[PDB]
Amino acid sequence: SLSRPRQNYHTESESAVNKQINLELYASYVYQSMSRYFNRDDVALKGFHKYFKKASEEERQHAEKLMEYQSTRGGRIMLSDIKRPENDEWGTGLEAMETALNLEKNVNQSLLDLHKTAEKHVDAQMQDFIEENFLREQVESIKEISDHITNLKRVGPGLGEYMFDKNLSE
Amino acid sequence: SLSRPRQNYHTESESAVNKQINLELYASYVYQSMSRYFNRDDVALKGFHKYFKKASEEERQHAEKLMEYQSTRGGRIMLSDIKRPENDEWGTGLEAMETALNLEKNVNQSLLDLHKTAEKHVDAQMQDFIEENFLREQVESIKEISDHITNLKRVGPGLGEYMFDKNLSE
Amino acid sequence: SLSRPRQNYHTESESAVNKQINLELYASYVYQSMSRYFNRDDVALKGFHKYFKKASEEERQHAEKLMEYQSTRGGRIMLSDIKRPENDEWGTGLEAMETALNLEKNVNQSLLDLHKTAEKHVDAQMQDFIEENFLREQVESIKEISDHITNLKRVGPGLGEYMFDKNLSE
Amino acid sequence: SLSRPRQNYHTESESAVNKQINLELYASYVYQSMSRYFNRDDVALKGFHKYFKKASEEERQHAEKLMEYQSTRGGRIMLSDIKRPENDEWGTGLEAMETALNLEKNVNQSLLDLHKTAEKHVDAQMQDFIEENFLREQVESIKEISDHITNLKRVGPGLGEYMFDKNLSE
Amino acid sequence: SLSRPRQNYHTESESAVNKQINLELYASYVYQSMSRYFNRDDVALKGFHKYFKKASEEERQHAEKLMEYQSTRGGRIMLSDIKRPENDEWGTGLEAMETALNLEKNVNQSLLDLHKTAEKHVDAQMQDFIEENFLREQVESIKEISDHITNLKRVGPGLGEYMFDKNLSE
Amino acid sequence: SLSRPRQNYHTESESAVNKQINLELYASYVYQSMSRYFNRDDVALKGFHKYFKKASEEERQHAEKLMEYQSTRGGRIMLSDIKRPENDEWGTGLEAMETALNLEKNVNQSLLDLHKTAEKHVDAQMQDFIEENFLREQVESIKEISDHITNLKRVGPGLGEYMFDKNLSE
Ligand SMILES: [Fe+2]
Ligand SMILES: [Fe+2]
Ligand SMILES: [Fe+2]
Ligand SMILES: [Fe+2]
Ligand SMILES: [Fe+2]
Ligand SMILES: [Fe+2]
Ligand SMILES: [Fe+2]
Ligand SMILES: [Fe+2]
Ligand SMILES: [Fe+2]
Ligand SMILES: [Fe+2]
Ligand SMILES: [Fe+2]
Ligand SMILES: [Fe+2]
Ligand SMILES: [Fe+2]
Ligand SMILES: [Fe+3]
Repeated sequence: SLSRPRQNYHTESESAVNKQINLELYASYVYQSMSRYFNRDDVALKGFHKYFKKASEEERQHAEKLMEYQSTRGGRIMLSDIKRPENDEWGTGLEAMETALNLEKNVNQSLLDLHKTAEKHVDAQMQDFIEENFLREQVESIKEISDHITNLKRVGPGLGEYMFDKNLSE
Repeated sequence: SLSRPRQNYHTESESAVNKQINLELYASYVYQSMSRYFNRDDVALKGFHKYFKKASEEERQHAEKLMEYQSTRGGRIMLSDIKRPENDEWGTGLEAMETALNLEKNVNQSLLDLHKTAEKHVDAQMQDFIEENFLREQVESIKEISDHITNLKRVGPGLGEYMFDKNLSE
Repeated sequence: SLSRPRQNYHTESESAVNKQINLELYASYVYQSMSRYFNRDDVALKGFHKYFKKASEEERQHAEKLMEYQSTRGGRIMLSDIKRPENDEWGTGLEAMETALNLEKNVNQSLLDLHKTAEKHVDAQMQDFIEENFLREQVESIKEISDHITNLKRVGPGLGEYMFDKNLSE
Repeated sequence: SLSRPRQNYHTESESAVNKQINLELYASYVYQSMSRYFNRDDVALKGFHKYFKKASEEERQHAEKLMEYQSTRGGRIMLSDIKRPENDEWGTGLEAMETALNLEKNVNQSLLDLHKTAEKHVDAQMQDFIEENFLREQVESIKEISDHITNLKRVGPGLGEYMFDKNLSE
Repeated sequence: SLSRPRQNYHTESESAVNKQINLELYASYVYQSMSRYFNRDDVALKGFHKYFKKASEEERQHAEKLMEYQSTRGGRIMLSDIKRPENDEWGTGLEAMETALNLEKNVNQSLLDLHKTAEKHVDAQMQDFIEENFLREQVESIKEISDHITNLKRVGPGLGEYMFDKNLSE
Repeated sequence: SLSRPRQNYHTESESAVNKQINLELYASYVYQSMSRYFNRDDVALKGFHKYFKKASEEERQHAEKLMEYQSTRGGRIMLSDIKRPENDEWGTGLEAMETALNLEKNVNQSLLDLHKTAEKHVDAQMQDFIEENFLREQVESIKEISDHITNLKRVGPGLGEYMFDKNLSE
């Protein structure tokens, strides 16, 4: 028996949503780790700390939006282990911004694949859901982090990193 | 000669819009009937009365939005009889929620087919109009009614129906 | 056996109430059709659009008042198909006001026959219900539409129609 | 050697965005010219002046939205000459509204071709961006101008044109 | 060499803080799973949904306070995989409250062991941190959950569960 | 036959006003290009972006002031192609400020020549119009840009540029 709300919602879409939930939880964990590292006494960049805290929270919210969507469509949420980040440490502000862009792009390609899944299965509603709730945000973020990387190179290490961080804080 | 505004609007889309206008007006009528049945002295469930009143109003508003859209694109509205509902009476609260779910699913499949019409004819604007104004709402409604059916089964007949109805009223 | 509330409510009155419900819903549909027609790109009279929208809504409200009354008295609402209007278009502002007057008079005569049903069966409460909630409004409406027809004749086609329509909008 | 933000953004799309930019800047210039013309001492229709001023501004805003989008995706803005309009004058209010409708339709077809480009390259983000920022507005404009042309024909020359112009002014 | 802030902070304390961070993240994930389960269409208990949402947020907050504390003392945060919960599905309200109590007791025993660690290494500040920020909250939660279980047993299944859930929603 | 308002308005002045309209439009387009260049991901100087956006808008406004003036005097606006800027990309902040100064001085010379036209033809009203609405502003912009170039040299590349851009933003 299909679940009562189930209508035009393929099993491959359902599976793919579960995968995407894990990815976003993972991304939130990476950002968490990045955030806490910048508040170490021997790193001490509170603007990077704050920027990656926000990132972490946003990723977790996106995972939760996917959880809700799964149940709304009549799919069943299947959770997996949230793997630990690749690194304990994250280097300079610039390095960590480069790390963040790579993660964002990874998550973006996963979202575009999830969109392609929905399209294949003629799931118009799921297409819209993804476009509105995920895709726009992702291209804004990629643009912003890329701007930050240009500026971190432009200011250089030492005082430059310190002044960039202050302006991240605001 | 086409109408002045007409641009990228197929006759099949135009026709399908008129069929959907009828469908939504029909659905409004069915909810009208349900609504008033629940205010009978020998039924007397004001929460269900209110819930199906709102449903009826919302289905008329969607028919009207489709009427407006037809003329905006340069289509011509063609109206047909609004058929009377299948029943005069609607049973218990649970029965009526099951009837509601079937109607919402039927309306949703028609919307999905209207979207496929728009897509076949490469009517991007129409696909967007349908996704934003119809498809989102329909999946919310399907989920809500499914929740209600679970809770009506969980409370049982009698006092349980009465208490659920109070909660619908708020 | 009779319904629990029922007292001094004849079967003929109950039947006639059902017929009146259909009539008013039909009237609402005619005014819906008129209203939309006036927002076509090749008609484009927003004052007439608004006027007939209001009319449509009012008719539906009166149908709904009769639905409620039927159940208040212990009668049973019996719905029928809502027939499609006799036309798809509606001509000039003047033509459509003439159409409206004929519809209002037809609905008035039905109301008056419904009152006579109530009087025949010595249903004083029904008579009072009909006078207060329907008859007064109908005389006012018939007068107003008559006034509009004199003015539409007085202004003439073209600019005059346009300026009448602006005043309808207000 | 792709730009840092670049992800799922075809060169075809990039170049089509540049062409659209030019087209909207052109359209803004046509509307500028029209707007000015209607404030000539020998034309003197301030409501048409204002209507085409607004249109000019909106077209420029949409060119600028496309400029911002190009850079957001990692594309590079390439500007071309903004060609001067086909005419120095613009005739009557009615003639100018006919001109405006032809311009809007032509901009709309370009937008629809831009959407087809995006679709062909499986650019889901781009599809959405065009739907929500461009396509909706364009169908509304086309309908409005079409309504204005009906009314300008209804009112006729002379006093009729003067009264329509007032109403445009508000 | 030790980190700059390091003073009176044992490696065993540092290690045990990392273990506790993992445990609280794990507990937050179990509560996440429970919370979403309760909003399934075929479960539909919004009060349990909300209760476990709040539980999940609080657990995450307590993990984050441990992260901050690790870095404040000069320790180094070490993250591990956050294991998926034991179940995908969580039964009745009553079953899930029993599950929650067993989780809270396990988290409390770990906190008490963490306090023993701090005491063995004569870390007065740590003891005070644990008492104030963790231990009080835990005994309250354990009391509250225990009260809920008594009440869930007292109301029984069906309507009783529904009414308890309303009261949780408040 | 002259236009009705025409008085003391030489054809050479009318011509020269059309040329100045084009110049200002061209200057607005140059600044628009400069503006959008500084928001590229690989340039990322939002203060410079803002500064040249304002410049672009101001130039447009001054073109439109000339447009209005032409029609006020009874002249006839004649539009020409707005040529595309000399460059696609505009170098560092300092380079672009040097570009801006040269543009400003070119536009100021044009204004001075337009004043000389008006003076030759004993057009006292025009001389004033130019002095008040154009000449004052242009010596302000020339002085401010000159100050900015001194400070861009003072601060140097890298962090200095970054900090000057922040101050531009404010
Ligand atoms: Fe995300
Ligand atoms: Fe993100
Ligand atoms: Fe609907
Ligand atoms: Fe609905
Ligand atoms: Fe009526
Ligand atoms: Fe009426
Ligand atoms: Fe446009
Ligand atoms: Fe969309
Ligand atoms: Fe437009
Ligand atoms: Fe905890
Ligand atoms: Fe807790
Ligand atoms: Fe200027
Ligand atoms: Fe200037
Ligand atoms: Fe009376």
